[PDB]
Amino acid sequence: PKRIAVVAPTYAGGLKKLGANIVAVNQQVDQSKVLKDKFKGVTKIGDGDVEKVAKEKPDLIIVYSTDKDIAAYQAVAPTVVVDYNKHKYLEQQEMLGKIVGKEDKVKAWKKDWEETTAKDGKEIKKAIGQDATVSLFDEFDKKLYTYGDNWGRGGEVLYQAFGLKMQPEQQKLTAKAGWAEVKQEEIEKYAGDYIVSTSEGKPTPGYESTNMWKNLKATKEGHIVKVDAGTYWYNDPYTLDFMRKDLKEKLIKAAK
Ligand SMILES: [Zn+2]
Ligand SMILES: [Zn+2]
Ligand SMILES: [Zn+2]
Ligand SMILES: [Zn+2]
Ligand SMILES: [Zn+2]
Ligand SMILES: [Zn+2]
Ligand SMILES: [Zn+2]
Ligand SMILES: [Zn+2]
Ligand SMILES: [Zn+2]
Ligand SMILES: [Zn+2]
Ligand SMILES: [Zn+2]
Ligand SMILES: [Zn+2]
Ligand SMILES: [Zn+2]
Ligand SMILES: [Zn+2]
Repeated sequence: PKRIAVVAPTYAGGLKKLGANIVAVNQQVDQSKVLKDKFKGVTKIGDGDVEKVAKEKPDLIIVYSTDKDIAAYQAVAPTVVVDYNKHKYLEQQEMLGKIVGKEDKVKAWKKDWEETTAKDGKEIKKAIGQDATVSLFDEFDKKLYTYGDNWGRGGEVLYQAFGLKMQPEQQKLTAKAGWAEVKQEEIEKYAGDYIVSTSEGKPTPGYESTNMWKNLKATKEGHIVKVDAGTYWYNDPYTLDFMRKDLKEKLIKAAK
């Protein structure tokens, strides 16, 4: 029952899934309608909350490689420092399987996940077309963002699992960093056949009100797929299975 403090929110759902003794978890899991329920009764910390982490007495601390309080956590407990960029969503769960020694439980999760989504992918393409493209549009702080195949927002399900085709210019732009800000008037340039927009529940965003948005072919064909932003930030086994179910139905229904 080794006590883990998960400061980096990327790896919270993957450890919970494997049954880790998470005694502390990043506050930001509360934004996910999948993960909030999984972590009720678990202490919420934010960045800088070293004593909040310390007080729950962790045997292990998990932080990002860009976390500034690493030396502070090193004084509290053994700190596993994780470079996000180093592993993709499946390899990332393999790593968490090592942390808790459930490496064989992950190999079975991976196999079933890959089987189901590949088979899902053949089905999705049957409705929308083999080379039908999907775009990612995400607003935060009134800025517009798009992503590669491994930066949340459904990308790892859409492009890796399902094998759907990524919008040609979105792929070029995000090939470098995995993410990129989009000029609200170059939005037509990155729009694809289908659009995943993280504006579910959100008041009609600035980019969903422009006349260029109303004139996109995806909008015209009713191919806008709206999803909750906070829920779609993640790429954990809990989130993955939800997005799998959610994206499949919303895309197929969009296909008339
Ligand atoms: Zn806090
Ligand atoms: Zn202990
Ligand atoms: Zn951190
Ligand atoms: Zn790693
Ligand atoms: Zn790196
Ligand atoms: Zn592997
Ligand atoms: Zn192992
Ligand atoms: Zn089926
Ligand atoms: Zn083709
Ligand atoms: Zn906003
Ligand atoms: Zn601001
Ligand atoms: Zn890819
Ligand atoms: Zn079309
Ligand atoms: Zn939703």
